[PDB]
Amino acid sequence: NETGRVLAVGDGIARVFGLNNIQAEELVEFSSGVKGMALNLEPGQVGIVLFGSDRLVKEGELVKRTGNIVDVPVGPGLLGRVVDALGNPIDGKGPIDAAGRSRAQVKAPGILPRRSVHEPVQTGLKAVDALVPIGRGQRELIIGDRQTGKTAVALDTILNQKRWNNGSDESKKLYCVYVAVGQKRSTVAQLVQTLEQHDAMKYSIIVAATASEAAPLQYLAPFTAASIGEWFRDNGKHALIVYDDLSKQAVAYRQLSLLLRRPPGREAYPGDVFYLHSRLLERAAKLSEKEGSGSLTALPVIETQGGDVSAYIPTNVISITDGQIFLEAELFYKGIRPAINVGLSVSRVGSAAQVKALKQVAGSLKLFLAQYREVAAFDASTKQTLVRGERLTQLLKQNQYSPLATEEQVPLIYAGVNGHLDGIELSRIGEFESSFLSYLKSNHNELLTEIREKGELSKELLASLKSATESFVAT
Amino acid sequence: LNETGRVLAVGDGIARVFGLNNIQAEELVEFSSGVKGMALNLEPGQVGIVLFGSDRLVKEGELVKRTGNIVDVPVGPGLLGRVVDALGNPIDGKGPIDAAGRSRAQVKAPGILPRRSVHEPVQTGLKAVDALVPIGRGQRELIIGDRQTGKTAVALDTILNQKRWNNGSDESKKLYCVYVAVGQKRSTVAQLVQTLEQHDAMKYSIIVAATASEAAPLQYLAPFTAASIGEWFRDNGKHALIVYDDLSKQAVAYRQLSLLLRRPPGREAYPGDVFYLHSRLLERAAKLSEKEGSGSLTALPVIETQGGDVSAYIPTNVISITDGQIFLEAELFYKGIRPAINVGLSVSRVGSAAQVKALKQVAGSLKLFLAQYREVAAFAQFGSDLDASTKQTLVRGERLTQLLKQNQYSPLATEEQVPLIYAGVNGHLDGIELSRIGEFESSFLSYLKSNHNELLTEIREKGELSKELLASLKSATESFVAT
Amino acid sequence: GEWFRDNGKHALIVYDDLSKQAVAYRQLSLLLRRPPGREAYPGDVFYLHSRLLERAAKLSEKEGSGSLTALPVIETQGGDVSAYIPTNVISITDGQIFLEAELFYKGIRPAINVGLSVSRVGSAAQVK
Amino acid sequence: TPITGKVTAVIGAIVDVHFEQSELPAILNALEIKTPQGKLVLEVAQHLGENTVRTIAMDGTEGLVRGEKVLDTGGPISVPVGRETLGRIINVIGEPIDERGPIKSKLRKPIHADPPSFAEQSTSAEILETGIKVVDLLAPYARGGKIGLFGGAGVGKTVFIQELINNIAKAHGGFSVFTGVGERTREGNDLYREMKETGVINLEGESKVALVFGQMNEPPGARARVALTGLTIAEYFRDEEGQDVLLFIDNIFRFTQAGSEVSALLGRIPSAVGYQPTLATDMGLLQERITTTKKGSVTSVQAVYVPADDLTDPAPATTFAHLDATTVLSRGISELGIYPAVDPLDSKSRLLDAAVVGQEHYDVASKVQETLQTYKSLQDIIAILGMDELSEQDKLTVERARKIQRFLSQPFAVAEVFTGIPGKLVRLKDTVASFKAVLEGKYDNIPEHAFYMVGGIEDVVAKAEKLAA
Amino acid sequence: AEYFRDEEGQDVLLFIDNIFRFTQAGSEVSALLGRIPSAVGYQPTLATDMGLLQERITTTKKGSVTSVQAVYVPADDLTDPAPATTFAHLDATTVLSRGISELGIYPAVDPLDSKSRLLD
Amino acid sequence: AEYFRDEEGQDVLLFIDNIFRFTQAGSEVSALLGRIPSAVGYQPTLATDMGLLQERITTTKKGSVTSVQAVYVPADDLTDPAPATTFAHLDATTVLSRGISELGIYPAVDPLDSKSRLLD
Amino acid sequence: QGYAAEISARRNAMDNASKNAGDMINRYSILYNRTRQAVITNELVDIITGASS
Ligand SMILES: Nc1ncnc2c1ncn2[C@@H]1O[C@H](COP(=O)(O)OP(=O)(O)OP(=O)(O)O)[C@@H](O)[C@H]1O
Ligand SMILES: Nc1ncnc2c1ncn2[C@@H]1O[C@H](COP(=O)(O)OP(=O)(O)OP(=O)(O)O)[C@@H](O)[C@H]1O
Ligand SMILES: Nc1ncnc2c1ncn2[C@@H]1O[C@H](COP(=O)(O)OP(=O)(O)OP(=O)(O)O)[C@@H](O)[C@H]1O
Ligand SMILES: [Mg+2]
Ligand SMILES: [Mg+2]
Ligand SMILES: [Mg+2]
Repeated sequence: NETGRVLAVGDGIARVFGLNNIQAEELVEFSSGVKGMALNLEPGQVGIVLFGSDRLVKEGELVKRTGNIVDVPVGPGLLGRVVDALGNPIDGKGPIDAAGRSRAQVKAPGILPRRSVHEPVQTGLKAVDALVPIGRGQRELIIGDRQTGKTAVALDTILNQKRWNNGSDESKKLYCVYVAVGQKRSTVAQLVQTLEQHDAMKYSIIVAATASEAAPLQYLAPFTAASIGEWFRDNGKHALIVYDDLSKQAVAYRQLSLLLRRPPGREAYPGDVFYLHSRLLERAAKLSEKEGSGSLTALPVIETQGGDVSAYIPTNVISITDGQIFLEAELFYKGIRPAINVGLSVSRVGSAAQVKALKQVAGSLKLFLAQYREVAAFDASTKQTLVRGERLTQLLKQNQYSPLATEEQVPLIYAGVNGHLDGIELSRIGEFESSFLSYLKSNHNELLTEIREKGELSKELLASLKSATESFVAT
Repeated sequence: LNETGRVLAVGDGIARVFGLNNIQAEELVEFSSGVKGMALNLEPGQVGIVLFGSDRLVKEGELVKRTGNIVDVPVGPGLLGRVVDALGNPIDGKGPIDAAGRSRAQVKAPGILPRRSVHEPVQTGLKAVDALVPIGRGQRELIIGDRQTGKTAVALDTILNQKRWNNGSDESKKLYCVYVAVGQKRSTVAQLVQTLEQHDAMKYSIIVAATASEAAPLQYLAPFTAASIGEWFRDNGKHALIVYDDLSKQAVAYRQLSLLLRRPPGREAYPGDVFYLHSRLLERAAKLSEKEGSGSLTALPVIETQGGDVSAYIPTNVISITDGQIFLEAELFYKGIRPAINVGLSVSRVGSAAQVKALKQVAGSLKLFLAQYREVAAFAQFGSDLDASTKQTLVRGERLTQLLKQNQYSPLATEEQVPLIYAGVNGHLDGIELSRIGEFESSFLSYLKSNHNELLTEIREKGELSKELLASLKSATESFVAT
Repeated sequence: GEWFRDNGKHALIVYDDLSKQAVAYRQLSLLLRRPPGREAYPGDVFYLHSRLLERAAKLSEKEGSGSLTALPVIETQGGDVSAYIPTNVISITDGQIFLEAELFYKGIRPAINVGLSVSRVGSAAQVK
Repeated sequence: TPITGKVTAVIGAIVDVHFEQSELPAILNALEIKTPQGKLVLEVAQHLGENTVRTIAMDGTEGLVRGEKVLDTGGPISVPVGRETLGRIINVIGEPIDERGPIKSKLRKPIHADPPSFAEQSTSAEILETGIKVVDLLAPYARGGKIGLFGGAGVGKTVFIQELINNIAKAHGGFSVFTGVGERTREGNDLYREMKETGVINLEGESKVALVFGQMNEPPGARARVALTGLTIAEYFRDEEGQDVLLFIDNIFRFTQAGSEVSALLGRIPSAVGYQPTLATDMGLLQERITTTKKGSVTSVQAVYVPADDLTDPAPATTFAHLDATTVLSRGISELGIYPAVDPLDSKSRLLDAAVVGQEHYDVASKVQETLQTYKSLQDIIAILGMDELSEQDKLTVERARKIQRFLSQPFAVAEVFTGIPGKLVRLKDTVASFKAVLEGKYDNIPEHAFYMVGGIEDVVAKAEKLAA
Repeated sequence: AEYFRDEEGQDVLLFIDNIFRFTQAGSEVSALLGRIPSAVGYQPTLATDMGLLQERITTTKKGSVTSVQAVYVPADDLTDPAPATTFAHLDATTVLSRGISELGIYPAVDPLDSKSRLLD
Repeated sequence: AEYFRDEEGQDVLLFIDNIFRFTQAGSEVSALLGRIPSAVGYQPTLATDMGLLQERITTTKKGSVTSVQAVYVPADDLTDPAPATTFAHLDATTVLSRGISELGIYPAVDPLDSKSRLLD
Repeated sequence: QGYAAEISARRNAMDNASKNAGDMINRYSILYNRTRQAVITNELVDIITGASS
């Protein structure tokens, strides 16, 4: 009664007779040690999706029931090691420790428990920090094309937390989870090497449902990673999760659905796809002090084709997130990196959670840069307006793996906005920036402590920084 | 066993029923819970029955009983001024329907021999259609176009224009009207009936209102029953104009029925017999022989199209079936050409034979002038100092297209259109600044109505021009052009 | 043709026109209710054309000198070289003689487009 | 006793139930399955035969086991109605989620009802002033009418509806209903947060709006019926209370989208591009309910998401027919920085007719559209060959159209953080005067820059003066 | 027509309007019989049925049949399978263009579009 | 190639000409198996087929198998699922051109259209 | 002087015109390719749906 016998298997799908007591989506385990999810019940049979490869099962095999719905181990025991879906350790460092186990598919928190975002996800990228701030608990899409630096935007953000996760208290901490879907395993290896060369691996988790895994593992992995992050959320510690990238998740779900012979929808994607992403991404939130206090924050990645943000999957995902960053390929190969297309890049809540000093100095810089774009497409003052824009577009650039603390961003943005850089040679700007911070580190440093600790410039410090910027310009 | 059945399955307004060994195809049946339905699938072991109502009160194991009589509708003059559902039941609440008789929905269209060719007009009062795209009695003319481009307004103007003759005693010139709203929202029907009543057209209009709240089959039947209504006029020896708004909304309902019936899908997931369907509907338009009273039924099907692409299955079928097309475009609607008719694409196969004869000579080469204008309209943007001849064509063509502007719900008798087209063709308005053209059109008629009444009166009464009448109109236009 | 090829004669074959052959193959496939494919051709039409076309050959003197040469003929709707069946054939063939409606109208007869037509192998065999 | 069945099949949101006795649940009846996570509610959708019924489940169907007992409620899904629903957040199947205690009222009503009889239909031409320049100018709204906002992902629909709320609802005197359907959960929470801060809701006191929500995280079964739940709330105010109802539904596309999600599992042959066979009539049974009867007004605003920005898609194509006015938002305008991104050509309205809006207003709007269409016709030549070649009057028309286009922009209060510019409302007569004056050619001497985002011509001249300084 | 050809030996001039709707009716019947739709919905048998109809029209030793056929061309696309199939079966083709009639030229034969194998 | 890598130890180059027709063969196989075609006709298993083929060629203890893969591009468009799927894995790309050879540059590598993710 | 200036200005202006013409050629090539894939998928799904019952 408890255990069924296989009737058919193929394409990663199986049908099993028996299993009369199985819960929907319960984990079966086959005679060969592969595991599957009971996806499609019917009278007299259970249709099952294999997480492992199709070769691992035969007709006539006898199938066990796990007794639990799809679930993952959770807690800090996972911290600092690589895991495949279903919580399998693959770092070769030994078994996973766990605080508990949680279903992969818990419902996202309802309307009442949530709180509007009011804390910043410290980027480390100047353009992201000033123009499209990201608040803890917000969902911000990163969208782009091949080799246009989509991974870098998230990787700099993950590294930047180094300065706080080592801090004295849990208040500012931000734990990190990175999810690779359908990627080259070599890419995951090298990325883990990058995160271990830096200190980041001491506080981050990697989920690595790479290209060789059968479709259901790629389909399931994001939910499992989210279920890991939700433990941190619900225990009152902030968590950031990244997905490179959800388009390959959509492709995996398309393959899995079509092999189930469900109707192909628009653009050959199954009509259910909207649900797939949404019930994932809604699980990021910030919970009000009434039920703990913490956030799960999400950075999904989408690989466009030819910049077509209007394609089905891009628009579908954009309908769910609270913002978007569109990395223009033309700007990347123009040499303007990280190539944020400021016109289309949007943060729907971050302006209410940006660290106050940076907003204070930025002073509507977003519309100013959109105006610079409008000018650059082609009166003497209209021509002059382009010069400071050129300075700013030179200054926003940043190299990989080298974040700036807010105390460093604020002086530079201030100098750019006030125009004190307009007189400087455009080509020397990269020399200026690295130099100006050095000057701040040597002489004005107390001002750097004030800007960093207080969170706002006082009027006295506004005038003081004007004087300091003009002095360094005089140098 | 044979005269009754039991419901095997129910869903989406379609039921699979056991028994009914004597049932005729398309026969109407009754469910004991009070719902009525129509048989469309016959298989060795079951009958597929689509429902004329909600299935919320049908259940497995319901008894189903035959009725023998196929779908039919009441017909007669009492339907005038009333709004009726797809099966002819009153819905306006004004009272019962004074039916003269009944007729089955599906009916053979008139054969080859009883017919005679079109030789009488249906004066729309829509200046551009009468001048350029004639519509005759017994003709079937498609109105096809994009989302919200005045497709309904064109037909409504055509309907309203008949008030002139319908109020007289000229029985032979009358034209009753039937408007079939299908897939429209119900408040749209309410607004349309109010609009007709405000203009007193309701006296001679019949309205079928199978709006989108109705279960799908009622939309399917809604045109055919309307046709059976109109034919009662035709067979009785009178003239009726049937408008379908719109047959694509109906094709969607038939697609739903066919897919739920599990008939094999065709192109674009439509059933394979769509062309047969619209043929059975539209071939009933005809003008009968003098043997049978020379009455007629005239059809104006309406087809909405997405992005203007006629390549879709339903628009292509209906374009094939009909005698002519009126193409409406958003481009023309926005840049100021209202009713926004694309002249180039709007062929009509009856053509000059349909127009009231006076307008034939007056319009004359109007088609040639507009068609030549369209050729150079794009070239004009080159900025070249084009020759005086092409410049003459370019200066007039736009100024003449301007004369085909018209206000909504304001149809003009041909008595009025003849002076306008005459002036536009003979170029007597060539020197007028463009913005004043709309003034001129307004003022010119008034002038003729004030000072030349005996000429307009002849343009009606004679229905034809002569050298002397043309010369007199020339005198009036030459005088008027100098203010 | 292969009887002449293998027996050491020299043979040429002309296929007017393989597009209709593919159409007949799809008719059989669809009436057999086999899986359809792109452009409603059966998924393995590429195999249909390759199985035939690869029979063109020149045998070695050790095998017995002989040759079969092939001239596939295709009808190109609107000049769309990228159409499915022409695409497969071009992927299989060694080169194209490419006629054009435009050039035939212009009176260039036999109307070969010199720019699009190429002969990869034949340049080694044109008369010395 | 109540009548019991057993589950036999579970697939996603669909469950098949077998009844041993010949007693059978009517279609659309509500079935309850007891589970430790709280009762699961299912809706009967089909009869398959041999006493088997196919139903849609409204929570996650995980944890269900074949053979589980299923209990018939003896009627369709129902929700509480009446004034007591005001100031509350209501789940699709009637339970509150605002954690302010059980809602109790004299009456519930079922989810499903026939739309209003034709004999009770009502019409009126009372133009409704929104305070939005482009809307009031080119596509006015109507009291008691149905209006729809169409747009691709992220073009401004929700911000637009919130601006409409801030302009309209403040002291409407009637009662309002807001229905969230597949929208962001953040959107619902933020709406509730802002409303408690502006007096529309009062935990202590009285309130003017009822909130019904099923957001994008919920399974498709609930996303389908949640719209009908909000509609059932609205209808009671219409027909029993007799007060004009402000109905807001966002996002309504998710309705038919939800249907598609179930369509495959119910076993329908899919329609074109994967939509339901029942698309038309399944839309209708919802949409027809919303019209205003002789008994009382329902003024309704519907948010229409467009997948892939493709208006030829069956969903919006079927949706346009059911509305009296439609404002179309397009991505191209947003990319050019113009907000609130209303397409001034495709936006259309029943009321734009000389008889109801005023002759001067109608003439001004016609000429404005003519100018914009001229620019949109020239833009290809302008792009390729260049603006220099334009004919003198055509060049003037282009320079005028560009001013008008950028003049149709407007900063809403709800976008105050986005733009950094205070939100501003405009009187309608002011809008007519402004665009008339611009088409008289008064202001071609003004730099185009001045027209961008100010509420009215006087503000344009003031900004020009400030710019010149 | 074939009775007059074979038995009477008389030459016959045969007119058909419209063969495109023959193909369309073939599509309808094939779909209704439940065969799988071919490219853009036309019946799989399109080539074989069109051939079966057209080859009967051929001339034999005992008397000729000369035939004039009209095709409706959907959306003016001569490359659509229904009209395109017929090019394999015609000695001469005469493309009419409404654009020529717009220029006031009748019967509006597109002079560059027509083809005739006997122009030799 | 793998046996040379793991059991011998030396590095290896595996030349695959042409990967597009591996994709084509995969599509034919999946169509024949009755797996309903996916976008623009390619088979559902395109992604995991390419993964199973290319995931194996990587560095290990003994050495590595590097692979030059010739890429045909349908319709010369880099967004089509076949080349788009392939490019998800490629490390670097070399572009040859007839024009470069004609200019007298041998071997005729384009120095700018060639791109390498290892230029780091 | 005016003749020479006109000729030079014409040369420059139409070189720029060719620039923008090429830009549109690129964008329309991309849009054509997208429509190609979309059309192929849309047409194929009709065959699949017909065959799948
Ligand atoms: N800040 C930067 N400045 C300059 N170059 C950068 C920067 N960040 C990344 N790059 C370039 O991009 C490479 C990494 O690209 P990345 O992996 O982020 O792109 P991607 O869009 O995620 O690609 P894929 O689709 O392959 O995952 C770096 O090796 C370097 O070549
Ligand atoms: N002659 C005209 N002059 C000005 N405006 C007009 C004219 N005719 C119609 N309109 C306006 O154009 C629109 C036409 O609406 P109508 O309902 O006729 O459209 P339709 O194309 O039939 O749409 P649908 O497919 O939604 O039924 C309305 O705004 C109407 O006011
Ligand atoms: N008038 C406006 N002024 C300023 N910003 C605007 C305006 N309209 C839209 N936006 C910007 O565009 C986005 C609008 O957000 P909103 O939630 O309204 O989007 P939406 O179109 O409803 O999205 P979705 O398709 O996901 O439902 C935000 O970035 C907002 O800043
Ligand atoms: Mg990446
Ligand atoms: Mg209409
Ligand atoms: Mg929204």
